[PDB]
Amino acid sequence: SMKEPCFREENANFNKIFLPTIYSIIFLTGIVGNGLVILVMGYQSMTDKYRLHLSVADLLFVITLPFWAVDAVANWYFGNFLCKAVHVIYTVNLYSSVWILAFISLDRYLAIVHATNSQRPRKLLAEKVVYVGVWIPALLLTIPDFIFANVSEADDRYICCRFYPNDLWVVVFQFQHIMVGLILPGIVILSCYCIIISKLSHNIFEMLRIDEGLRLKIYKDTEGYYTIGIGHLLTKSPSLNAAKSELDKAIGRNTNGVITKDEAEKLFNQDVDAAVRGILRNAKLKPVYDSLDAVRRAALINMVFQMGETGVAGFTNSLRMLQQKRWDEAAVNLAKSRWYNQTPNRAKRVITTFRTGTWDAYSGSGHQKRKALKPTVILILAFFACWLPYYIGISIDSFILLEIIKQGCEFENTVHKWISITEALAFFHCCLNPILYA
Amino acid sequence: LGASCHRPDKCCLGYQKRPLPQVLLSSWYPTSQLCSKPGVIFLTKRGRQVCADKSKDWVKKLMQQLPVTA
Repeated sequence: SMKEPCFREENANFNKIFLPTIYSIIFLTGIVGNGLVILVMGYQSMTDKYRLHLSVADLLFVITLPFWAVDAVANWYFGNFLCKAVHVIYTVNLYSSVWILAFISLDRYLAIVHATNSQRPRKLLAEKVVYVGVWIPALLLTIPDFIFANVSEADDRYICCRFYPNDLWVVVFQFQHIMVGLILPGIVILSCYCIIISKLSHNIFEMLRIDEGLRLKIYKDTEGYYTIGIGHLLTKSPSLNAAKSELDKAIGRNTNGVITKDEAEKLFNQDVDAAVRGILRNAKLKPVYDSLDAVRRAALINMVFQMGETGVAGFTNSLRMLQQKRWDEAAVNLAKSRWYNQTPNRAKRVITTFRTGTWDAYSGSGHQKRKALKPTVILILAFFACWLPYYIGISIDSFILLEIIKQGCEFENTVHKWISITEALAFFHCCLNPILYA
Repeated sequence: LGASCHRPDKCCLGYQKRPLPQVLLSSWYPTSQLCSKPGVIFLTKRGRQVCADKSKDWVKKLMQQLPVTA
């Protein structure tokens, strides 16, 4: 019957088996991958400029990885100069990469929401504001890595860490990292996405406002059912009060059949969700929907509002060419349909939208204003996918230090083994950029 | 670097209640400044290591009688 200390030796053998393989794969993929990107991009698109800034910031950390591999399994031999040098590069890569993605989010916001005349703000941001707003504060946050980062002896081996004079310095830089490197860029990316989809959903509303027509009063359908807004069916019921109450329930406000343009858009967005969810469930409409752009989807949703899910599914001959990207060959083959001679003015606007892939078939402004959103949304989500299991480990470990979760030596070493392996796997965001080309 | 800086040294989460005999103990050494709880780790002749509170009267006596680990 004796009390024993909490041995960290069970964490040492864990790193010596799993981490040498992880740090070897991410090093080779991040040096062959990003190495080719800088040679192809820099020498011999708009988002490609930010990817050049990203592929140079992560490459600087790839040549830093052989030091990370040795420190995790063996000991720190490299010295006090390399200790500061590795800590500075790590600080740069942590805040530069997360703010390059934030600037990518801002670039898509200007290209989609204010596309009318955005060539000047998009240029100024990528050519000048990127250095002032990303590289200048990132190099200004490396000051503590020049003061507190230094080698120290600890029990068995040497450790290269940031040593603060007291706990008040530890907790202020602990909370500073959460803001500048996780919360603040997270707000910028989230607020961009939430106003880009807001614009995208509004563009379909104005598209069908032109085609179907907006009605702020309860009107009778061609079939005789009570309808309001842009073809939003309330009830199949012959009662007006039944549909009137159904409207009051859907809106929340006690309406006497009168609704506003905003209220009409809220009901419209609800009908688009239902149409989209049903389209991706159809075996002949789902492999087409993902292949289309943002405006080509709006034109397909327009056909669903006009004919129905069953009706659009009957274009099996035309939907096949629509996936093969033969937009000039499909439009001439779809112009011969009975649908075109059923309604000629609405059909010509929808078919020219599928043919060109421009929202200018309805808008009286510019031409060929097409922008990509799919590679961006993948890169940002896949970035946080690498960090998500690592930030889970810190969160649980924080409660052990805050004395909320008070358990044994085993649980204390389990969270460490989790953090130690998820840290190594979180550095795959370096390989994430050149792999996205596949 | 990062993970290796988190918990790299042995710490005491509790202390030995019953006093230990000097004839079984060989050396002693204190816990790292990184540890949440302060104390000493008594190295027995057997090889095994035992935690103890430095404030205890019987522990202060054993530190006098025993040398620091090489």
